[PDB]
Amino acid sequence: PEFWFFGKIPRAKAEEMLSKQRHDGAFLIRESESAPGDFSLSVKFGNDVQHFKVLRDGAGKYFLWVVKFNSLNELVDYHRSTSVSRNQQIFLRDIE
Repeated sequence: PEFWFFGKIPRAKAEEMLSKQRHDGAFLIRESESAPGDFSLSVKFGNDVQHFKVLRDGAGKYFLWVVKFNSLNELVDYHRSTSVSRNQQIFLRDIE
């Protein structure tokens, strides 16, 4: 299976989890409580955890910024080698 899907973990719990990771870019996808039925991406960066809304379009694609994907899986894999962040280079990598 994919090791990055954490189901309905609350935002705060995701932060507590990720804050213990060793590498920037360690991440999870979670089922948002504030946008029920939508997804959120949480990522370690330094002493912070950053959160991204997984946006959706009229065809049901998934995206963070402007490039769009047919699945969460494809969005995640894209962002292993293209930054999630517009402020810092952050590449997704699986939790350890």
